[PDB]
Amino acid sequence: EGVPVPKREDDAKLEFTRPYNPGEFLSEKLRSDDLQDWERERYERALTSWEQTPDDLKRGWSTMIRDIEQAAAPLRRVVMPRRSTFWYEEEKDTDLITNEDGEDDFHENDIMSLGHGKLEEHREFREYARIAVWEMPLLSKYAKPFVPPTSEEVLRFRYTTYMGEFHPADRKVVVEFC
Amino acid sequence: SMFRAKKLDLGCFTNVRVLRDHSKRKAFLEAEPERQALRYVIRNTTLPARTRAVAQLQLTQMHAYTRPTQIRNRCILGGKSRGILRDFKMTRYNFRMNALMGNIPGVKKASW
Amino acid sequence: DDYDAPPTEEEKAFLRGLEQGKVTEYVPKLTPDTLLGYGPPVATDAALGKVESAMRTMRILGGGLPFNDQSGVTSDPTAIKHRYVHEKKPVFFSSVEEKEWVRESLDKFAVSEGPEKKTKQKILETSVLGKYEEPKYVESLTETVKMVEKYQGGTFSYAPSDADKFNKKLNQLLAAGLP
Amino acid sequence: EQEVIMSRMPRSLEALYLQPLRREAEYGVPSCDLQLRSYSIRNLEFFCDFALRAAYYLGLPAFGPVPLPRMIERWTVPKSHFIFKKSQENFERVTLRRLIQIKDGHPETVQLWLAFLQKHAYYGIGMKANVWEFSKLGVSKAMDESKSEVEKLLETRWEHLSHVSDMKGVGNFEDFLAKERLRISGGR
Amino acid sequence: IRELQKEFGTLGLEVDDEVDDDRLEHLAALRARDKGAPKKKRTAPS
Amino acid sequence: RSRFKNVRAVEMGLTSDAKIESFTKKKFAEYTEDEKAALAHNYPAEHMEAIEAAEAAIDPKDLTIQGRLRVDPYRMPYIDDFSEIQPIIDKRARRSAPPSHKARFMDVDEFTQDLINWADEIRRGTGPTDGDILSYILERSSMTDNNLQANSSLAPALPDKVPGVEGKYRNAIDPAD
Amino acid sequence: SASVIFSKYINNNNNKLIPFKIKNSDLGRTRYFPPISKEWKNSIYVFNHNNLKNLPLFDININSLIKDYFNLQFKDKILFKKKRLSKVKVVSLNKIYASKAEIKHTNTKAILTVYTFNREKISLYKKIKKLKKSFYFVFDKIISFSERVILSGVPVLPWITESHVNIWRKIIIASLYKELILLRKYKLRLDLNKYKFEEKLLYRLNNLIMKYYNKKVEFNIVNMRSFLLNSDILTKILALKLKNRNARVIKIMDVILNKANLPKINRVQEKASLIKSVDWNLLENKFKNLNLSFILNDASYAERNNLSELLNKLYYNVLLVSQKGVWALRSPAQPKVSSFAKAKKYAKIYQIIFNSINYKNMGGLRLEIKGRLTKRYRADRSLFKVKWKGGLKNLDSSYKGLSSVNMRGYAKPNVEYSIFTSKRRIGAFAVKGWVSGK
RNA sequence: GGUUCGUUCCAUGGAAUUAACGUAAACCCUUGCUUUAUUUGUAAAUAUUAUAAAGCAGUUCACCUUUAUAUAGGAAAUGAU
Ligand SMILES: [K+]
Ligand SMILES: [K+]
Ligand SMILES: [Mg+2]
Ligand SMILES: [Mg+2]
Ligand SMILES: [Mg+2]
Ligand SMILES: [Mg+2]
Repeated sequence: EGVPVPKREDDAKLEFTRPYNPGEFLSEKLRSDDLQDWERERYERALTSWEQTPDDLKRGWSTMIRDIEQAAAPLRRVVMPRRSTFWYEEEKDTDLITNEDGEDDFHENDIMSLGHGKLEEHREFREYARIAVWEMPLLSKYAKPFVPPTSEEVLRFRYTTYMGEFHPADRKVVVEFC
Repeated sequence: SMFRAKKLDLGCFTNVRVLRDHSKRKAFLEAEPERQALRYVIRNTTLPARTRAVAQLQLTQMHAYTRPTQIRNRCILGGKSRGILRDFKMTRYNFRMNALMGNIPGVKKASW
Repeated sequence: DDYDAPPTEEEKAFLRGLEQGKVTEYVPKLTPDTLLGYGPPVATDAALGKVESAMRTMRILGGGLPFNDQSGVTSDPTAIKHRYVHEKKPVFFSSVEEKEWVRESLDKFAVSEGPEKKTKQKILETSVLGKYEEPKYVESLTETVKMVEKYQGGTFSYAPSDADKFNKKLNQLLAAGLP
Repeated sequence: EQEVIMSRMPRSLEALYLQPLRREAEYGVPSCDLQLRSYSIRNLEFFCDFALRAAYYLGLPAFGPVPLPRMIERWTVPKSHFIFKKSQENFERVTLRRLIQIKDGHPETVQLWLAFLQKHAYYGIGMKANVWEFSKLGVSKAMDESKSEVEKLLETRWEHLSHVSDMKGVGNFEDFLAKERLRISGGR
Repeated sequence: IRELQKEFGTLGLEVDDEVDDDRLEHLAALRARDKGAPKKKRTAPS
Repeated sequence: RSRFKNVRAVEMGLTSDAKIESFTKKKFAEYTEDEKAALAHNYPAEHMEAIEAAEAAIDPKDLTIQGRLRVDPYRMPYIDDFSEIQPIIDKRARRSAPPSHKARFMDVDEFTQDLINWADEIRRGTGPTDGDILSYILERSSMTDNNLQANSSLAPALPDKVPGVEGKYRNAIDPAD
Repeated sequence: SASVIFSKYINNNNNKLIPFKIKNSDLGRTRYFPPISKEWKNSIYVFNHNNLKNLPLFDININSLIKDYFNLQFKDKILFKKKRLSKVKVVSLNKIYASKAEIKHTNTKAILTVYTFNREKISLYKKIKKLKKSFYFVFDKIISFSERVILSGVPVLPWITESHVNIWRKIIIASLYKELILLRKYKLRLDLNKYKFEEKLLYRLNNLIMKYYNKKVEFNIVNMRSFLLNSDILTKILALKLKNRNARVIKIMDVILNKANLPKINRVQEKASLIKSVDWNLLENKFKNLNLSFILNDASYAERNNLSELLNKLYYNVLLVSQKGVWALRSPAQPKVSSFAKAKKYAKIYQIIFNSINYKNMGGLRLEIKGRLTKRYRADRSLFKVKWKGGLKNLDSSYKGLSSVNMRGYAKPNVEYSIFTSKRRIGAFAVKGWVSGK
């Protein structure tokens, strides 16, 4: 209540602060801090297995994760905005900052918004042309011929429809006879 | 004030008098049949004189918000009461500005 | 030095497929069932016009939305559960697929197969059979109550609840103006 | 496994490049009057040709599109919100409309035609149809006998609606429809 | 916007309210230079 | 009483119905047995049903008595069967399944498992190819929706060189500067 | 017999017979009819106008939802990003810009069109693409290698259950946590940017907009390659740039105009009129008698009986391998498409379609800034700057003399006008922008 | 310096070449004509009022006069239209 204060309590803790290799990781979990006993046999069986592996493989594992860090290096590298920049002049999210070269070049692969209105109109004409060539002919399979009314059908009713709208005048019925 | 909802229920331009006129529209909706009954008993000369006089008094005691004559359209964009067009719920000016930008469907500058 | 290599030809061919699109299939399908729900709700002798007036009534009970069986199957599950449980009002589905999607979205939410027998009769009673309450002919002008019911019955402007408010006040006035 | 030289193309595709065909009415008794309206002319004229092609496959002899008189509204408003009054300008809203009248059309077949147009309606167009039909005396008994017929057609359609047992939010059924219809139409 | 934020807030998405965030920014500026609103009085003047 | 005139039929020598039948059968002959098989072999079942119903509905006599060439401003500027949906000139298709309402963005655990699953699919189908990695960044779903490919409401893109727009521009920026 | 009520509608037959008259006058080509959705924001007609009076107000509410919808961002705690708190409010230019919505109304649904310039994707796609292939190549080995030592004895099986896979997975995460959270960041931010245009997140926005029109809304999102092709997106970007106190007004306008590329033109040929001469290639003039009973009756060509042979001479047919040749078919789950859909070549159709569209190229650009834009915190006077490049003329009518179709009775069909209002710490200002097409 | 309703057009200048806006063009109603459509309008009808979509039309042709030979103008109920 009262004068609002900033909500300084906003953060997410990392599950791991530094890279734990298979040996160290399994050791920490097996220390029986918070874990079920019936699962420790799984971790314990995994630890002993890892220890039984040759030494060179363990060394290969270390090199197998160092190169990944080298592959991810250019992804986390912060890029400096161009001296005379237009998009990143005030961008404080360093993740989106790029070289900016050629990002505004026109490759002759788009028209104005006024043209898209005419292009979308054509996509609609092809939609009705597709209906009129393949779906319309099927209407003839369910059509019934017209039979003139007999001597007993003496009333001629009229009904109104607004084709999906609610109008107060669609309730009236008109009849006419001689 | 008793007819003003404790929780605002207006999505248009809100104003001191827009809330006032919205409350009158809701009050008249709830008491139009009750009001039509009184207006019928009064004008029915076939009823006893006392019956017509009782209804004539009760119609005078109904709150002012229940009278339909107190309902006056307002601009849903500016909240004015002068120069309102029923077909658009806006002043003659806001109708012009929205008509030229293309926000009122079907309307166009006339010339003949 | 840091340079971004140009988009490879393989990359361009892959992006164009996602942006421009691909040649997909189109299967024509049109029967009186794919058109049912869009028809005119007219009280004709043709059963098709009567089935549409019944479908129209079910859409008024289920919220009043139009019959749209061609814009997807999604909806607002939270709003439907509230209307179906807390408000206890019917819900209209434009297709069975739309009904199954609501089950999957919500957890432990059941919906009836169809309306109850009573609800079926009420829909056909008025919107199909057209059973009304014939306004009787009142001869004497002093029959205030009977004459009011006559006019109320011959106009849809006075809903059943509107006529109740009118009659409640009228009976009060007629009672106060007597010995 | 040989190649055949098609002498022509399917008539469904050829008819798309000819003017809409029309059936001939033997009697000429109007069975439906479809009036189409819009604030533009380009989408109204396009959909009227589409509506005539559907009437041909259904065997409905259509007539039109008849150009009905234009509905012109007029408003003169001051160009300035404040005092300036000697300067006003005229506005209008012209409604362009057409009429397609079908004659000697079967009642059911006319309803498939209308059902088809609503499903494939073009944006920006409003439609209104008046349907006619001949019937015998004794309408009261006719509508009571057709109850069992309509029930069978709805056996598979009741699935669209679903409500909790003894729906209480509805209350008075008739009063619910009357009031819920006003809320859908916006007041009337 | 509030119902827009509550709708996508379940997915962990956020969006600022430029209208409200600006209103609050203005009020904070007034209180900074001693121009805010006085303390609401809840009793009659006496 | 007819609906049209005969002035345009008598000029061509079709005053008698006997001659109208000859003109129809000569100009608007129906598909032969050989052309129906060939036509039915290329189109699927559903399409052939629309072609059969079309030639049964549209009779050749109407084409000869009232068949006129279309010169409207709404006619199609080219011939095409419109059987399938094309990439650019047609509205994007919507054939995918609806989204999941309970789906959420993957966390570190769920994200790692999916990344492992992707490694197995491309491996069970050297290492991942550039085409596979490119599909992982633009098609692989990062929500707990069983790798769903929802319907995109994005309008279809235009050709890489729009006719009428290409060949008219020259980038002023010179990479030498 | 028949009924009397029926006979009373047969006799009312005084119709005019369709004469099939032969044209004897020369016809010109019809004007270019611009799309209907570009005259009014809401393309609608309804017989009950209660569904028509609130649209102007809803347009404001809808545009607000769409603007804020495209600005959605993850919470710093979801991506594990360390938020750099600060009092100042940062202006974000690298997001998805959106224009005003155009809605096509039917009695069944509404199609909401909105042009967007996705600037965030340009950054995310390039940034994530820097991760070289060795990452995914090496990561695959860790999977296979890990299975040889952890889930197997020392050098799919029925003795490997999920209970062991969990431990087997945590080992990988524990060793590559700093790398997975990195890839997860760009992967999620890119997918969020992607789902905003797909049904995964649009079905929620539909539920919010559907409450205004009472109809399911279908979105038609058009991605603009350049922010200069739409005026709404232009005045928005220029306004965000000017909102900063230290913004150089005149310099920012010059940088935008420099980005605008106009096509080469011959001033003498563009401003040259057109002499009205009968175009005998028009289908209206080529056949003055449109009845097939006359065209196909051996009029000019020798035995062109087949109506198709006639059509193939007039239109461009895709079904044919040779444009004026023959349609040869082949005579003796998978998708249901014709056996020749793959051979169809839509190379000349793209020319037919896109050449029949006007106002494609950017013709002119005009910017105007007006209001309180000084740098000092005092009561100075309003500024007003104007810049332009090209022209806003309708060349088809002002020079060639052709007839155009003005929008809303007074507006040129080739220009887009948009205004965006903002405010500095000292007052309010506006940014007007015109964009014309050739 | 002429000319034009007009910074319109022509010629010319020991300094000009071009751009934008206004102007002009185009647009809306109206006039004649062509095609399309025929109900809820039309006496009948072999289709002519009305209704309304598209297209064409003028200072166009004829006559007279005509500068610097470059750009034109006049005549107005008794040439055509
Ligand atoms: K009633
Ligand atoms: K006329
Ligand atoms: Mg103070
Ligand atoms: Mg000069
Ligand atoms: Mg002018
Ligand atoms: Mg008539």
